[PDB]
Amino acid sequence: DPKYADLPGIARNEPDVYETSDLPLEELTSTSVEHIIVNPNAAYDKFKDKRVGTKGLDFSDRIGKTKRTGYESGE
Amino acid sequence: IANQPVVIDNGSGVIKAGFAGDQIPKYCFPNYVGRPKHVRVMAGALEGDIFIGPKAEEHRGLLSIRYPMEHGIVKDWNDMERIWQYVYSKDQLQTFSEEHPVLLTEAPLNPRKNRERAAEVFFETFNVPALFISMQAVLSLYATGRTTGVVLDSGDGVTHAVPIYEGFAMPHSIMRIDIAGR
Repeated sequence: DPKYADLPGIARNEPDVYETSDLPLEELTSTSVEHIIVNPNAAYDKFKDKRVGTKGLDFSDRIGKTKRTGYESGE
Repeated sequence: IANQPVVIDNGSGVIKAGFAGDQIPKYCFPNYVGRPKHVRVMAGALEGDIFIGPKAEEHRGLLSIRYPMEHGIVKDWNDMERIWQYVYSKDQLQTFSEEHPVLLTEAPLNPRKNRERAAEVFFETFNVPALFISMQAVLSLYATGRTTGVVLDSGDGVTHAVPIYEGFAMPHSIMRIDIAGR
């Protein structure tokens, strides 16, 4: 504010801001696929009581037995 | 005390079953054992590691099918134990082996070890009260209602002929070759 009187070249009637007028998905609806609504509650209730037995399993490239099938037991 | 006996008809490829006094074998399933080939990964897959019955046919591409009875001779006794338990399981008969007599069927001219081990299975694992191993020609004569005849059968693995005249079988004219359906 007092920079007008103490300084010579600080003019008035200056529009400080020169501006312009501040002027103001469809792929899932296909007939090919069957869109499924994912529900974590229903799927969680489905796989709620299904155990997995990991007693002595392997997945690596170890060849000692004939075959190798991990996740043997359940409930 | 005695109950309605179970007719556990064997077979090299198809094992029939059903209680006595019936007219249709209500529980027929192939005589093979299916165990998974691939690796179980997901949680909530098929469980059991041994699949016998219609479930095995339902998942043929997932199981390594192997027959335990080759040419009428049982080659895998453990698999036959599983199969006979499946016969008494809660999917085919839903009964107990301790409450029913067993009518087992065998092909003629079989090795004695099959009869002896079948006896030990049905009398040490299954606590069956009474077992009677019979032939297969005489039974077809009973089914047709005749008394005479040359029963020429051809199972999955054994073709044989047993000529029987007026209810009398001739144990020396029995031919048997191990060349059949399988």
